[PDB]
Amino acid sequence: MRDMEFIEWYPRGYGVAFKVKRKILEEQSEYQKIEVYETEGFGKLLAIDGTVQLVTEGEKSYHEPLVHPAMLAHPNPRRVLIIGGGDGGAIREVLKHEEVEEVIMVEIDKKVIEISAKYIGIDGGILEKMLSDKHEKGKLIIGDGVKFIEENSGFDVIIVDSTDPVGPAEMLFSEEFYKNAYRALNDPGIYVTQAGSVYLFTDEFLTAYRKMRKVFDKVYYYSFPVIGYASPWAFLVGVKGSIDFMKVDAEKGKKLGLEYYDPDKHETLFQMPRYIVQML
Amino acid sequence: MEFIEWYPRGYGVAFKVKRKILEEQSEYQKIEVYETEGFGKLLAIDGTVQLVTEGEKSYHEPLVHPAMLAHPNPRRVLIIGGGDGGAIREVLKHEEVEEVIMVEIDKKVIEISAKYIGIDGGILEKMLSDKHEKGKLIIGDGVKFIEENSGFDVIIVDSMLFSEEFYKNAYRALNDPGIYVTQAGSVYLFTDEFLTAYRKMRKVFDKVYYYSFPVIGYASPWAFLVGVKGSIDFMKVDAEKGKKLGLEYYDPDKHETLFQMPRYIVQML
Ligand SMILES: CSC[C@H]1O[C@@H](n2cnc3c(N)ncnc32)[C@H](O)[C@@H]1O
Ligand SMILES: N=C(N)NCCCCNCCCN
Repeated sequence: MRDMEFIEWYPRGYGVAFKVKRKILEEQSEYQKIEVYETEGFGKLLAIDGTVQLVTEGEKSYHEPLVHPAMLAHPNPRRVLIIGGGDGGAIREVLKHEEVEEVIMVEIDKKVIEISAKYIGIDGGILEKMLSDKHEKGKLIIGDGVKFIEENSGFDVIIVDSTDPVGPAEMLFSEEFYKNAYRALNDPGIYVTQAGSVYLFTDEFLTAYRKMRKVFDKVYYYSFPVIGYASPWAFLVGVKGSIDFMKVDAEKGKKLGLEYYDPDKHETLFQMPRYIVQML
Repeated sequence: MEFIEWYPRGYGVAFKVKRKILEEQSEYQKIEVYETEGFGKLLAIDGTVQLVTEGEKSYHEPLVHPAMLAHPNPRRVLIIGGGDGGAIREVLKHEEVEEVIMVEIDKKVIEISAKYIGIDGGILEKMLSDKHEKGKLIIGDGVKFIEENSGFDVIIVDSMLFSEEFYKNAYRALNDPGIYVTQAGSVYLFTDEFLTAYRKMRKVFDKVYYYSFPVIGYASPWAFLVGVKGSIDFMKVDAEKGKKLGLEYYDPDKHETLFQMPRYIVQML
Protein backbone atom coordinates (compact mmCIF):
# COMPACT_ATOMS: atom_id res chain seq x y z
CA MET A 1 0.00 0.00 0.00
CA ARG A 2 1.42 3.34 -1.12
CA ASP A 3 -0.67 5.40 1.30
CA MET A 4 -1.57 5.04 4.97
CA GLU A 5 -4.84 3.55 6.15
CA PHE A 6 -6.93 3.96 9.26
CA ILE A 7 -9.41 1.22 10.06
CA GLU A 8 -11.78 0.82 12.96
CA TRP A 9 -12.66 -2.83 13.47
CA TYR A 10 -16.11 -3.75 14.77
CA PRO A 11 -17.61 -7.00 16.11
CA ARG A 12 -17.90 -9.79 13.51
CA GLY A 13 -14.72 -8.59 11.81
CA TYR A 14 -16.26 -5.65 9.94
CA GLY A 15 -14.17 -2.56 9.36
CA VAL A 16 -14.71 1.08 8.45
CA ALA A 17 -11.61 2.25 6.58
CA PHE A 18 -10.18 5.58 5.42
CA LYS A 19 -7.13 6.25 3.28
CA VAL A 20 -5.03 8.81 5.20
CA LYS A 21 -2.39 11.35 4.18
CA ARG A 22 -0.65 11.34 7.55
CA LYS A 23 -1.06 11.10 11.30
CA ILE A 24 -1.14 14.55 12.87
CA LEU A 25 -0.93 13.49 16.50
CA GLU A 26 -1.31 10.90 19.22
CA GLU A 27 -1.70 11.74 22.87
CA GLN A 28 -2.44 9.60 25.90
CA SER A 29 -4.52 11.54 28.40
CA GLU A 30 -5.43 10.28 31.84
CA TYR A 31 -8.66 8.87 30.33
CA GLN A 32 -7.95 7.64 26.79
CA LYS A 33 -5.81 7.66 23.65
CA ILE A 34 -6.59 10.61 21.38
CA GLU A 35 -5.42 10.59 17.76
CA VAL A 36 -5.86 12.88 14.77
CA TYR A 37 -5.31 12.01 11.11
CA GLU A 38 -5.54 13.90 7.85
CA THR A 39 -7.66 11.64 5.64
CA GLU A 40 -7.36 11.46 1.90
CA GLY A 41 -10.90 12.62 1.17
CA PHE A 42 -12.89 13.33 4.36
CA GLY A 43 -10.80 16.01 6.05
CA LYS A 44 -9.46 15.31 9.53
CA LEU A 45 -10.38 12.24 11.54
CA LEU A 46 -10.51 12.33 15.33
CA ALA A 47 -10.17 8.99 17.07
CA ILE A 48 -10.39 7.95 20.71
CA ASP A 49 -9.10 4.51 21.69
CA GLY A 50 -9.00 3.62 18.00
CA THR A 51 -12.68 4.42 17.42
CA VAL A 52 -13.75 7.15 15.00
CA GLN A 53 -15.28 10.16 16.76
CA LEU A 54 -15.70 12.17 13.58
CA VAL A 55 -14.37 13.19 10.17
CA THR A 56 -14.55 16.95 9.53
CA GLU A 57 -16.08 16.41 6.10
CA GLY A 58 -19.20 14.55 7.18
CA GLU A 59 -19.51 15.13 10.94
CA LYS A 60 -22.78 16.98 10.37
CA SER A 61 -24.35 13.65 9.45
CA TYR A 62 -23.92 12.82 13.15
CA HIS A 63 -24.33 16.14 14.98
CA GLU A 64 -27.48 17.15 13.07
CA PRO A 65 -29.52 13.98 13.82
CA LEU A 66 -28.16 13.88 17.38
CA VAL A 67 -29.20 17.44 18.23
CA HIS A 68 -32.01 18.84 16.09
CA PRO A 69 -34.75 16.23 16.33
CA ALA A 70 -34.94 16.72 20.11
CA MET A 71 -34.44 20.50 19.96
CA LEU A 72 -37.20 20.89 17.36
CA ALA A 73 -39.57 18.54 19.21
CA HIS A 74 -39.26 20.50 22.44
CA PRO A 75 -41.68 23.47 22.73
CA ASN A 76 -39.11 25.74 24.38
CA PRO A 77 -35.50 24.50 24.85
CA ARG A 78 -34.04 27.26 27.03
CA ARG A 79 -31.60 25.37 29.26
CA VAL A 80 -29.60 22.59 27.59
CA LEU A 81 -27.13 20.07 28.98
CA ILE A 82 -24.52 18.30 26.85
CA ILE A 83 -22.47 15.44 28.28
CA GLY A 84 -19.26 14.81 26.36
CA GLY A 85 -19.13 16.53 22.97
CA GLY A 86 -15.50 17.50 23.48
CA ASP A 87 -15.14 18.33 19.78
CA GLY A 88 -17.77 21.07 19.99
CA GLY A 89 -19.96 19.80 17.16
CA ALA A 90 -23.00 19.23 19.38
CA ILE A 91 -22.92 22.61 21.14
CA ARG A 92 -22.37 24.28 17.78
CA GLU A 93 -25.63 22.75 16.54
CA VAL A 94 -27.49 23.48 19.79
CA LEU A 95 -26.53 27.17 19.66
CA LYS A 96 -28.30 27.47 16.29
CA HIS A 97 -31.61 27.50 18.20
CA GLU A 98 -32.59 31.05 19.23
CA GLU A 99 -34.62 29.80 22.23
CA VAL A 100 -31.37 28.66 23.85
CA GLU A 101 -30.31 30.82 26.81
CA GLU A 102 -27.82 28.52 28.52
CA VAL A 103 -25.90 25.43 27.47
CA ILE A 104 -23.83 23.55 30.00
CA MET A 105 -21.22 21.19 28.56
CA VAL A 106 -19.69 18.57 30.85
CA GLU A 107 -16.56 16.96 29.38
CA ILE A 108 -14.51 14.56 31.50
CA ASP A 109 -11.34 14.83 29.39
CA LYS A 110 -10.10 18.39 28.85
CA LYS A 111 -7.39 17.15 26.47
CA VAL A 112 -10.08 16.27 23.93
CA ILE A 113 -11.28 19.88 23.95
CA GLU A 114 -7.80 21.36 23.71
CA ILE A 115 -6.86 18.98 20.89
CA SER A 116 -10.14 19.59 19.05
CA ALA A 117 -9.86 23.37 19.34
CA LYS A 118 -6.32 23.27 17.97
CA TYR A 119 -6.42 20.48 15.38
CA ILE A 120 -10.05 19.73 14.47
CA GLY A 121 -11.69 23.20 14.49
CA ILE A 122 -15.33 22.34 13.70
CA ASP A 123 -16.54 24.33 16.70
CA GLY A 124 -16.02 27.71 15.03
CA GLY A 125 -14.21 29.23 17.99
CA ILE A 126 -16.78 28.05 20.54
CA LEU A 127 -14.39 25.78 22.45
CA GLU A 128 -11.78 28.50 23.03
CA LYS A 129 -14.35 30.84 24.55
CA MET A 130 -15.57 27.90 26.66
CA LEU A 131 -12.02 27.19 27.88
CA SER A 132 -11.67 30.75 29.16
CA ASP A 133 -15.24 31.18 30.45
CA LYS A 134 -15.88 33.89 27.87
CA HIS A 135 -18.85 32.38 26.05
CA GLU A 136 -22.20 34.11 26.53
CA LYS A 137 -24.53 31.09 26.44
CA GLY A 138 -22.14 28.16 26.85
CA LYS A 139 -20.61 27.09 30.16
CA LEU A 140 -17.83 24.48 30.16
CA ILE A 141 -17.45 22.09 33.08
CA ILE A 142 -14.66 19.52 33.33
CA GLY A 143 -15.93 16.44 35.13
CA ASP A 144 -17.90 13.21 34.96
CA GLY A 145 -21.41 13.60 33.55
CA VAL A 146 -22.76 10.88 35.82
CA LYS A 147 -21.71 12.78 38.93
CA PHE A 148 -22.90 16.10 37.53
CA ILE A 149 -26.37 14.75 36.76
CA GLU A 150 -26.43 13.34 40.30
CA GLU A 151 -26.22 16.88 41.66
CA ASN A 152 -27.99 19.03 39.07
CA SER A 153 -31.45 19.44 37.59
CA GLY A 154 -33.51 21.88 35.55
CA PHE A 155 -32.85 21.02 31.91
CA ASP A 156 -35.28 21.23 29.01
CA VAL A 157 -33.00 19.06 26.88
CA ILE A 158 -30.21 16.65 27.82
CA ILE A 159 -27.85 15.54 25.06
CA VAL A 160 -25.40 12.71 25.71
CA ASP A 161 -22.66 12.79 23.09
CA SER A 162 -20.03 10.54 24.64
CA THR A 163 -17.78 7.69 23.52
CA ASP A 164 -18.99 4.08 23.37
CA PRO A 165 -20.17 2.72 26.76
CA VAL A 166 -16.84 1.11 27.69
CA GLY A 167 -14.43 3.51 29.36
CA PRO A 168 -15.59 6.41 31.58
CA ALA A 169 -18.72 6.52 29.42
CA GLU A 170 -20.04 3.13 30.52
CA MET A 171 -22.11 4.54 33.39
CA LEU A 172 -23.74 7.00 30.98
CA PHE A 173 -25.79 3.96 29.96
CA SER A 174 -26.59 2.65 33.46
CA GLU A 175 -30.00 2.30 35.08
CA GLU A 176 -29.22 4.71 37.92
CA PHE A 177 -27.95 7.33 35.49
CA TYR A 178 -31.23 7.34 33.55
CA LYS A 179 -33.14 7.76 36.81
CA ASN A 180 -31.13 10.85 37.71
CA ALA A 181 -31.34 12.10 34.12
CA TYR A 182 -35.13 11.78 34.07
CA ARG A 183 -35.35 13.55 37.41
CA ALA A 184 -33.07 16.30 36.09
CA LEU A 185 -35.38 17.05 33.15
CA ASN A 186 -37.98 19.82 33.27
CA ASP A 187 -41.60 19.11 32.43
CA PRO A 188 -41.77 18.88 29.47
CA GLY A 189 -38.23 17.61 28.95
CA ILE A 190 -36.31 15.54 26.43
CA TYR A 191 -33.29 13.23 26.74
CA VAL A 192 -31.28 11.95 23.78
CA THR A 193 -28.17 9.82 23.38
CA GLN A 194 -26.26 8.12 20.57
CA ALA A 195 -26.79 4.38 21.02
CA GLY A 196 -24.28 2.55 18.84
CA SER A 197 -24.15 0.81 15.48
CA VAL A 198 -27.59 -0.54 14.57
CA TYR A 199 -26.21 -3.78 13.10
CA LEU A 200 -23.04 -4.40 15.12
CA PHE A 201 -23.72 -2.76 18.52
CA THR A 202 -27.31 -4.08 18.60
CA ASP A 203 -26.90 -5.42 22.15
CA GLU A 204 -25.84 -1.96 23.36
CA PHE A 205 -28.88 -0.39 21.72
CA LEU A 206 -31.36 -2.98 22.98
CA THR A 207 -29.96 -2.95 26.52
CA ALA A 208 -30.09 0.84 26.87
CA TYR A 209 -33.58 0.96 25.36
CA ARG A 210 -35.07 -1.43 27.91
CA LYS A 211 -33.44 0.43 30.79
CA MET A 212 -34.73 3.79 29.57
CA ARG A 213 -38.13 2.22 29.02
CA LYS A 214 -38.33 1.57 32.78
CA VAL A 215 -37.61 5.23 33.61
CA PHE A 216 -38.86 7.73 31.01
CA ASP A 217 -42.54 8.45 30.29
CA LYS A 218 -41.97 7.47 26.68
CA VAL A 219 -38.92 6.11 24.86
CA TYR A 220 -38.26 6.48 21.16
CA TYR A 221 -35.58 5.09 18.86
CA TYR A 222 -34.31 6.20 15.46
CA SER A 223 -31.29 5.90 13.20
CA PHE A 224 -29.24 7.88 10.74
CA PRO A 225 -26.43 7.10 8.28
CA VAL A 226 -23.43 8.66 10.04
CA ILE A 227 -20.37 9.19 7.84
CA GLY A 228 -17.35 7.64 9.53
CA TYR A 229 -19.18 5.09 11.73
CA ALA A 230 -20.47 1.60 10.94
CA SER A 231 -23.76 2.56 9.24
CA PRO A 232 -26.39 3.25 10.37
CA TRP A 233 -26.08 4.60 13.92
CA ALA A 234 -28.85 4.32 16.50
CA PHE A 235 -30.18 7.02 18.83
CA LEU A 236 -32.44 6.66 21.89
CA VAL A 237 -34.83 9.32 23.19
CA GLY A 238 -36.33 9.65 26.65
CA VAL A 239 -39.23 12.03 27.26
CA LYS A 240 -40.71 13.64 30.37
CA GLY A 241 -44.10 15.28 29.93
CA SER A 242 -46.28 15.75 26.87
CA ILE A 243 -43.67 15.82 24.13
CA ASP A 244 -44.64 14.14 20.88
CA PHE A 245 -41.25 13.18 19.46
CA MET A 246 -43.08 11.95 16.37
CA LYS A 247 -43.51 15.64 15.50
CA VAL A 248 -41.04 18.51 15.12
CA ASP A 249 -41.42 22.19 14.25
CA ALA A 250 -40.51 22.07 10.55
CA GLU A 251 -40.58 25.86 10.26
CA LYS A 252 -37.95 26.32 12.97
CA GLY A 253 -35.89 23.61 11.30
CA LYS A 254 -35.91 25.42 7.97
CA LYS A 255 -34.02 28.26 9.67
CA LEU A 256 -31.24 25.84 10.62
CA GLY A 257 -30.04 25.25 7.06
CA LEU A 258 -29.44 21.57 7.73
CA GLU A 259 -27.55 19.39 5.27
CA TYR A 260 -28.35 15.88 6.50
CA TYR A 261 -31.29 15.64 8.90
CA ASP A 262 -34.47 16.61 7.03
CA PRO A 263 -37.08 17.98 9.45
CA ASP A 264 -39.65 18.18 6.62
CA LYS A 265 -39.50 14.37 6.42
CA HIS A 266 -39.24 13.70 10.16
CA GLU A 267 -41.20 10.45 9.74
CA THR A 268 -38.28 8.96 7.79
CA LEU A 269 -35.96 9.42 10.78
CA PHE A 270 -37.40 6.30 12.40
CA GLN A 271 -36.01 3.76 9.95
CA MET A 272 -34.91 0.56 11.71
CA PRO A 273 -34.40 -3.03 10.49
CA ARG A 274 -37.49 -5.14 11.20
CA TYR A 275 -35.67 -7.91 13.10
CA ILE A 276 -34.48 -5.30 15.59
CA VAL A 277 -37.89 -3.66 16.04
CA GLN A 278 -39.29 -7.13 16.77
CA MET A 279 -36.79 -7.41 19.63
CA LEU A 280 -37.94 -4.25 21.39
CA MET B 1 -6.30 -11.76 5.76
CA GLU B 2 -8.61 -8.87 4.90
CA PHE B 3 -10.85 -7.91 2.04
CA ILE B 4 -11.45 -4.23 1.43
CA GLU B 5 -13.45 -2.59 -1.32
CA TRP B 6 -12.37 0.99 -1.86
CA TYR B 7 -14.84 3.68 -2.87
CA PRO B 8 -14.45 7.31 -4.02
CA ARG B 9 -12.58 9.62 -1.64
CA GLY B 10 -10.65 6.76 -0.09
CA TYR B 11 -13.54 5.30 1.90
CA GLY B 12 -13.38 1.56 2.46
CA VAL B 13 -15.60 -1.35 3.46
CA ALA B 14 -13.50 -4.06 5.10
CA PHE B 15 -14.04 -7.67 6.14
CA LYS B 16 -11.63 -9.94 7.99
CA VAL B 17 -11.39 -13.11 5.89
CA LYS B 18 -10.70 -16.66 7.02
CA ARG B 19 -9.80 -18.03 3.58
CA LYS B 20 -10.07 -17.54 -0.17
CA ILE B 21 -12.32 -20.19 -1.72
CA LEU B 22 -12.22 -19.43 -5.43
CA GLU B 23 -10.90 -17.18 -8.18
CA GLU B 24 -12.26 -17.53 -11.69
CA GLN B 25 -11.94 -15.29 -14.72
CA SER B 26 -15.06 -15.60 -16.85
CA GLU B 27 -15.49 -14.19 -20.33
CA TYR B 28 -16.86 -10.99 -18.73
CA GLN B 29 -15.24 -10.51 -15.29
CA LYS B 30 -13.09 -11.89 -12.47
CA ILE B 31 -15.18 -13.80 -9.92
CA GLU B 32 -13.92 -14.60 -6.43
CA VAL B 33 -15.38 -16.23 -3.32
CA TYR B 34 -14.02 -15.82 0.21
CA GLU B 35 -15.19 -17.10 3.56
CA THR B 36 -15.28 -14.19 5.98
CA GLU B 37 -14.71 -14.53 9.73
CA GLY B 38 -18.17 -13.31 10.69
CA PHE B 39 -20.32 -12.50 7.64
CA GLY B 40 -20.54 -15.79 5.77
CA LYS B 41 -19.24 -16.06 2.23
CA LEU B 42 -18.30 -13.00 0.22
CA LEU B 43 -18.90 -13.01 -3.51
CA ALA B 44 -16.61 -10.49 -5.20
CA ILE B 45 -16.71 -9.37 -8.83
CA ASP B 46 -13.72 -7.42 -10.15
CA GLY B 47 -12.85 -6.66 -6.55
CA THR B 48 -16.27 -5.27 -5.67
CA VAL B 49 -18.53 -6.91 -3.12
CA GLN B 50 -21.56 -8.40 -4.79
CA LEU B 51 -22.79 -9.65 -1.42
CA VAL B 52 -21.91 -11.34 1.88
CA THR B 53 -24.24 -14.24 2.67
CA GLU B 54 -24.94 -13.09 6.22
CA GLY B 55 -26.39 -9.70 5.30
CA GLU B 56 -27.40 -9.87 1.62
CA LYS B 57 -31.08 -9.82 2.57
CA SER B 58 -30.51 -6.26 3.76
CA TYR B 59 -30.11 -5.44 0.06
CA HIS B 60 -32.43 -7.93 -1.67
CA GLU B 61 -35.39 -7.24 0.62
CA PRO B 62 -35.60 -3.45 0.02
CA LEU B 63 -34.76 -3.96 -3.65
CA VAL B 64 -37.69 -6.31 -4.21
CA HIS B 65 -40.50 -6.14 -1.67
CA PRO B 66 -41.52 -2.46 -1.69
CA ALA B 67 -42.34 -2.63 -5.41
CA MET B 68 -43.87 -6.12 -5.18
CA LEU B 69 -46.09 -5.00 -2.29
CA ALA B 70 -47.06 -1.66 -3.85
CA HIS B 71 -48.27 -3.36 -7.03
CA PRO B 72 -51.91 -4.59 -6.96
CA ASN B 73 -51.19 -7.92 -8.66
CA PRO B 74 -47.54 -8.75 -9.61
CA ARG B 75 -48.13 -11.83 -11.77
CA ARG B 76 -45.35 -11.40 -14.35
CA VAL B 77 -41.96 -10.11 -13.17
CA LEU B 78 -38.70 -9.29 -14.95
CA ILE B 79 -35.30 -9.25 -13.24
CA ILE B 80 -32.22 -7.92 -15.00
CA GLY B 81 -29.01 -9.25 -13.48
CA GLY B 82 -29.36 -10.90 -10.07
CA GLY B 83 -27.04 -13.75 -11.01
CA ASP B 84 -26.68 -14.67 -7.33
CA GLY B 85 -30.36 -15.58 -7.08
CA GLY B 86 -31.14 -13.39 -4.08
CA ALA B 87 -33.63 -11.22 -5.94
CA ILE B 88 -35.51 -14.07 -7.59
CA ARG B 89 -35.74 -15.85 -4.23
CA GLU B 90 -37.40 -12.76 -2.74
CA VAL B 91 -39.75 -12.29 -5.71
CA LEU B 92 -40.95 -15.90 -5.51
CA LYS B 93 -42.01 -15.30 -1.88
CA HIS B 94 -45.04 -13.53 -3.38
CA GLU B 95 -47.81 -16.01 -4.15
CA GLU B 96 -49.30 -13.87 -6.92
CA VAL B 97 -46.22 -14.47 -9.06
CA GLU B 98 -46.98 -16.72 -12.03
CA GLU B 99 -43.84 -16.05 -14.03
CA VAL B 100 -40.44 -14.44 -13.40
CA ILE B 101 -37.91 -14.00 -16.18
CA MET B 102 -34.30 -13.49 -15.18
CA VAL B 103 -31.90 -12.05 -17.73
CA GLU B 104 -28.23 -12.42 -16.85
CA ILE B 105 -25.23 -11.64 -19.05
CA ASP B 106 -22.61 -13.81 -17.29
CA LYS B 107 -23.56 -17.48 -16.97
CA LYS B 108 -20.46 -18.06 -14.83
CA VAL B 109 -21.90 -15.85 -12.09
CA ILE B 110 -24.95 -18.10 -11.88
CA GLU B 111 -22.98 -21.35 -11.84
CA ILE B 112 -20.54 -20.10 -9.21
CA SER B 113 -23.37 -18.72 -7.05
CA ALA B 114 -25.34 -21.95 -7.30
CA LYS B 115 -22.32 -24.04 -6.32
CA TYR B 116 -20.33 -21.86 -3.88
CA ILE B 117 -22.72 -19.21 -2.53
CA GLY B 118 -26.13 -20.98 -2.48
CA ILE B 119 -28.41 -18.25 -1.03
CA ASP B 120 -30.94 -18.98 -3.79
CA GLY B 121 -32.52 -22.04 -2.13
CA GLY B 122 -31.88 -24.23 -5.16
CA ILE B 123 -33.68 -21.92 -7.60
CA LEU B 124 -30.64 -21.33 -9.81
CA GLU B 125 -30.06 -25.06 -10.28
CA LYS B 126 -33.60 -25.57 -11.54
CA MET B 127 -33.40 -22.60 -13.91
CA LEU B 128 -29.99 -23.69 -15.24
CA SER B 129 -31.75 -26.89 -16.31
CA ASP B 130 -34.93 -25.14 -17.48
CA LYS B 131 -36.93 -27.00 -14.84
CA HIS B 132 -38.27 -24.32 -12.49
CA GLU B 133 -42.05 -23.92 -12.40
CA LYS B 134 -42.22 -20.12 -12.35
CA GLY B 135 -38.74 -18.84 -13.12
CA LYS B 136 -37.14 -18.73 -16.56
CA LEU B 137 -33.46 -18.04 -17.11
CA ILE B 138 -32.22 -16.14 -20.13
CA ILE B 139 -28.54 -15.57 -20.80
CA GLY B 140 -28.18 -12.23 -22.52
CA ASP B 141 -28.15 -8.46 -22.20
CA GLY B 142 -31.07 -6.94 -20.33
CA VAL B 143 -30.96 -3.83 -22.51
CA LYS B 144 -31.54 -5.74 -25.74
CA PHE B 145 -34.10 -7.94 -24.01
CA ILE B 146 -36.39 -5.07 -23.00
CA GLU B 147 -36.15 -3.70 -26.55
CA GLU B 148 -38.33 -6.58 -27.74
CA ASN B 149 -40.22 -7.72 -24.63
CA SER B 150 -43.23 -6.29 -22.79
CA GLY B 151 -45.98 -7.23 -20.38
CA PHE B 152 -44.29 -7.03 -17.00
CA ASP B 153 -46.11 -5.94 -13.85
CA VAL B 154 -42.74 -5.39 -12.14
CA ILE B 155 -39.25 -4.86 -13.52
CA ILE B 156 -36.30 -5.17 -11.13
CA VAL B 157 -32.78 -4.16 -12.08
CA ASP B 158 -30.07 -5.77 -9.95
CA SER B 159 -26.95 -5.87 -12.11
CA MET B 160 -26.25 1.54 -20.06
CA LEU B 161 -28.93 0.46 -17.57
CA PHE B 162 -29.21 4.14 -16.65
CA SER B 163 -29.77 5.69 -20.13
CA GLU B 164 -32.92 7.52 -21.24
CA GLU B 165 -33.39 5.14 -24.19
CA PHE B 166 -33.31 2.19 -21.79
CA TYR B 167 -35.78 3.88 -19.45
CA LYS B 168 -38.11 4.61 -22.37
CA ASN B 169 -38.08 0.93 -23.30
CA ALA B 170 -38.46 -0.15 -19.69
CA TYR B 171 -41.55 2.04 -19.40
CA ARG B 172 -42.97 0.58 -22.63
CA ALA B 173 -42.30 -2.91 -21.24
CA LEU B 174 -44.41 -2.27 -18.15
CA ASN B 175 -48.09 -3.19 -17.91
CA ASP B 176 -50.54 -0.54 -16.74
CA PRO B 177 -50.21 -0.42 -13.79
CA GLY B 178 -46.54 -1.33 -13.47
CA ILE B 179 -43.47 -0.59 -11.34
CA TYR B 180 -39.79 -0.35 -12.30
CA VAL B 181 -37.19 -0.40 -9.52
CA THR B 182 -33.40 -0.25 -9.65
CA GLN B 183 -30.59 -0.05 -7.13
CA ALA B 184 -28.96 3.36 -7.56
CA GLY B 185 -25.66 3.17 -5.72
CA SER B 186 -24.18 4.49 -2.51
CA VAL B 187 -26.15 7.53 -1.40
CA TYR B 188 -23.05 9.39 -0.20
CA LEU B 189 -20.38 8.22 -2.62
CA PHE B 190 -22.19 7.91 -5.94
CA THR B 191 -24.53 10.85 -5.46
CA ASP B 192 -24.07 12.19 -9.00
CA GLU B 193 -24.91 8.83 -10.56
CA PHE B 194 -28.07 8.65 -8.43
CA LEU B 195 -29.12 12.19 -9.44
CA THR B 196 -28.41 11.54 -13.12
CA ALA B 197 -30.60 8.43 -13.14
CA TYR B 198 -33.36 10.16 -11.20
CA ARG B 199 -33.55 12.97 -13.74
CA LYS B 200 -33.61 10.65 -16.74
CA MET B 201 -36.37 8.56 -15.16
CA ARG B 202 -38.48 11.65 -14.44
CA LYS B 203 -38.57 12.44 -18.15
CA VAL B 204 -40.03 8.98 -18.83
CA PHE B 205 -42.17 7.55 -16.02
CA ASP B 206 -45.55 8.81 -14.81
CA LYS B 207 -44.12 9.09 -11.31
CA VAL B 208 -40.58 8.68 -9.96
CA TYR B 209 -39.66 7.86 -6.38
CA TYR B 210 -36.45 7.41 -4.45
CA TYR B 211 -35.55 5.74 -1.16
CA SER B 212 -32.55 4.34 0.70
CA PHE B 213 -31.79 1.43 3.00
CA PRO B 214 -28.95 0.36 5.36
CA VAL B 215 -27.18 -2.41 3.45
CA ILE B 216 -24.62 -4.82 4.89
CA GLY B 217 -21.60 -5.40 2.66
CA TYR B 218 -21.48 -2.09 0.82
CA ALA B 219 -20.93 1.59 1.59
CA SER B 220 -24.25 2.37 3.28
CA PRO B 221 -26.91 3.58 2.81
CA TRP B 222 -27.82 2.35 -0.64
CA ALA B 223 -30.13 4.34 -2.88
CA PHE B 224 -32.99 2.92 -4.94
CA LEU B 225 -35.08 4.47 -7.70
CA VAL B 226 -38.66 3.64 -8.66
CA GLY B 227 -40.46 4.43 -11.89
CA VAL B 228 -44.23 3.91 -12.08
CA LYS B 229 -46.68 3.46 -14.95
CA GLY B 230 -50.34 3.92 -14.09
CA SER B 231 -52.17 4.73 -10.87
CA ILE B 232 -49.88 3.03 -8.36
CA ASP B 233 -49.15 5.01 -5.18
CA PHE B 234 -45.68 3.75 -4.21
CA MET B 235 -46.14 5.55 -0.88
CA LYS B 236 -48.52 2.71 0.03
CA VAL B 237 -47.94 -1.04 0.23
CA ASP B 238 -50.14 -3.98 1.15
CA ALA B 239 -49.07 -4.45 4.78
CA GLU B 240 -51.20 -7.58 5.14
CA LYS B 241 -49.43 -9.31 2.26
CA GLY B 242 -46.17 -8.08 3.76
CA LYS B 243 -46.74 -9.90 7.06
CA LYS B 244 -46.74 -13.24 5.23
CA LEU B 245 -43.19 -12.61 3.98
CA GLY B 246 -41.50 -12.80 7.38
CA LEU B 247 -38.91 -10.21 6.37
CA GLU B 248 -35.77 -9.57 8.47
CA TYR B 249 -34.90 -6.04 7.32
CA TYR B 250 -37.49 -4.14 5.28
CA ASP B 251 -40.45 -3.34 7.53
CA PRO B 252 -43.70 -3.11 5.48
CA ASP B 253 -45.56 -1.87 8.56
CA LYS B 254 -43.33 1.23 8.66
CA HIS B 255 -43.22 1.85 4.91
CA GLU B 256 -43.06 5.62 5.46
CA THR B 257 -39.56 5.23 7.00
CA LEU B 258 -38.22 3.75 3.75
CA PHE B 259 -37.77 7.20 2.21
CA GLN B 260 -34.95 8.48 4.40
CA MET B 261 -32.50 10.56 2.37
CA PRO B 262 -29.94 13.23 3.36
CA ARG B 263 -31.40 16.72 2.97
CA TYR B 264 -28.72 18.15 0.70
CA ILE B 265 -29.38 15.36 -1.80
CA VAL B 266 -33.13 15.90 -1.86
CA GLN B 267 -32.48 19.58 -2.59
CA MET B 268 -30.38 18.69 -5.64
CA LEU B 269 -33.01 16.50 -7.30
C1 LIG C 1 -15.02 13.01 21.45
S1 LIG C 1 -16.74 13.56 21.68
C2 LIG C 1 -17.41 12.69 23.16
C3 LIG C 1 -16.71 12.93 24.53
O1 LIG C 1 -17.37 12.22 25.58
C4 LIG C 1 -16.45 12.32 26.69
N1 LIG C 1 -16.89 11.46 27.82
C5 LIG C 1 -16.77 10.09 27.93
N2 LIG C 1 -17.26 9.69 29.08
C6 LIG C 1 -17.72 10.76 29.77
C7 LIG C 1 -18.35 10.95 31.04
N3 LIG C 1 -18.60 9.87 31.88
N4 LIG C 1 -18.68 12.21 31.42
C8 LIG C 1 -18.44 13.27 30.63
N5 LIG C 1 -17.86 13.13 29.43
C9 LIG C 1 -17.49 11.91 28.97
C10 LIG C 1 -15.13 11.85 26.02
O2 LIG C 1 -13.95 12.24 26.74
C11 LIG C 1 -15.22 12.51 24.60
O3 LIG C 1 -14.39 13.67 24.52
N1 LIG D 1 -17.27 2.98 17.58
C1 LIG D 1 -17.59 4.30 17.38
N2 LIG D 1 -17.24 4.90 16.26
N3 LIG D 1 -18.26 4.97 18.38
C2 LIG D 1 -18.65 6.39 18.26
C3 LIG D 1 -19.29 6.83 19.59
C4 LIG D 1 -20.30 7.97 19.39
C5 LIG D 1 -19.63 9.28 18.99
N4 LIG D 1 -18.85 9.86 20.10
C6 LIG D 1 -18.97 11.33 19.99
C7 LIG D 1 -18.04 11.89 18.89
C8 LIG D 1 -18.76 13.00 18.09
N5 LIG D 1 -19.03 14.02 18.85
